[PDB]
Amino acid sequence: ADAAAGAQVFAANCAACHAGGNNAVMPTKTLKADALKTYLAGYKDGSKSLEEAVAYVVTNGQGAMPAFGGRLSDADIANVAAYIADQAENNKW
Ligand code: HEC
Repeated sequence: ADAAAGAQVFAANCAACHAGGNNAVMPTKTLKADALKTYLAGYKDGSKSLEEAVAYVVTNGQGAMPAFGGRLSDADIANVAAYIADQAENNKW
């Protein structure tokens, strides 16, 4: 999906909890490449791509993280997932 478009999604929906690609609530579970491969469901076990796994967690929530399905458009979810994947894989946080 569109990483560049996802940056704005992120700014509007995700930065209060994940500023800097970090995690204010659960500090180990950051959006950096190493943490994502350790902790993010689906991605960590090899059964999902990073982008899909981010799309899933955004849509459905996890633990303390709210769900965004029904709050964000399908494109917005897809694009923010692409932004996370791009930031992480390219070490841009
Ligand atoms: C605070 C109220 C949050 C908001 C808003 C968003 N996220 Fe979040 N996220 C939060 C927590 C507490 C966690 C940990 C969940 C757990 O495993 O217990 C997460 C996790 C993620 C992850 C996985 C990180 C990892 O496992 O290392 C991703 C990819 C993620 N969050 C992305 C994300 C996006 C893109 C958001 C805006 C749409 C967003 N989160 C909101 C807390 C909060």
